[PDB]
Amino acid sequence: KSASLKRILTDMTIQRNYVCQGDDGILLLPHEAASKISADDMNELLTCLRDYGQLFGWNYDIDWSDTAEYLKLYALMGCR
Amino acid sequence: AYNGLVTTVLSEDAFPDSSQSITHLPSMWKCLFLTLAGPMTSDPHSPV
Repeated sequence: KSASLKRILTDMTIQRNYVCQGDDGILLLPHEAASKISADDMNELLTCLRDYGQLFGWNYDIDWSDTAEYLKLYALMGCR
Repeated sequence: AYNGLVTTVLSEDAFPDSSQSITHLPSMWKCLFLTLAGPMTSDPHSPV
């Protein structure tokens, strides 16, 4: 439901922009980045993700913030 | 039966964005579906 949000997804693959390991994983967006409308884009991308996993049982637990959690090694602003 | 009061047009997400060329493969299918559903609409500028 977002013109901008749809545009961002099209240029995004899964070999790039996603790093899978175990049950964890980091989804790093395409370079139309910091300039991201949290009201329109990044929250509407999340509710369409958390309802996507619920239609087949996978209770996705998203927690977006500008740190990064990847198999329990946090890092904030380029610093572990 | 109601063109002139309400005219169906193709959406603004129907179109491939005007940047990338035809080498972009899923940007080509949005032009293929746009041609098949072209004259189904009642826009008079829909040939262009």
